[PDB]
Amino acid sequence: KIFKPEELRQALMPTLEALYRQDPESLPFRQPVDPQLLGIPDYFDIVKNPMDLSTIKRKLDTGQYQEPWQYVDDVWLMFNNAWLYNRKTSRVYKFCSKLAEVFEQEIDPVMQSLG
Ligand SMILES: CO[C@H]1CC[C@@H](n2c([C@@H]3CCCC(=O)N3c3cc(C(F)(F)F)cc(C(F)(F)F)c3)nc3cc(-c4c(C)noc4C)ccc32)CC1
Repeated sequence: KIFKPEELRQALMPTLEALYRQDPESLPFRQPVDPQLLGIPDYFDIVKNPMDLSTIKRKLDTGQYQEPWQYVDDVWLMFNNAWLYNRKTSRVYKFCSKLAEVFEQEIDPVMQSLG
């Protein structure tokens, strides 16, 4: 099954917008983690494939997903990086869990319609 870029934009970008709309939880995910700004030089020792909302949005805008599961996988890469690097008590970690709950609800009917 071949998916057109605008078909993927129209279907998937609302699920990404739902994540952006989460306040306070989306704020640290709207731009790439910057270990220099944050003073965490070990970040890229632990996270080998960084991901964030702005990168996912650019990939969707530029047709880099051929197939909707590739988009789902990048969203979960974002989540898994945050749960891997951050402490269980940290805001980023708890905010990530909220973003995953929101994403689960938004993506479910969308994937069904893309099938
Ligand atoms: C240019 O915009 C800015 C640049 C950077 C800022 N940034 C902060 C700042 C640093 C100062 C202390 C503080 O408290 N920060 C802070 C913490 C939060 C928290 F989410 F923890 F509540 C929210 C905010 C904000 F966005 F409201 F401003 C700032 N720490 C971050 C952690 C991550 C992260 C992830 C994901 N994975 O691993 C990590 C690590 C990513 C971004 C972060 C967010 C926005």
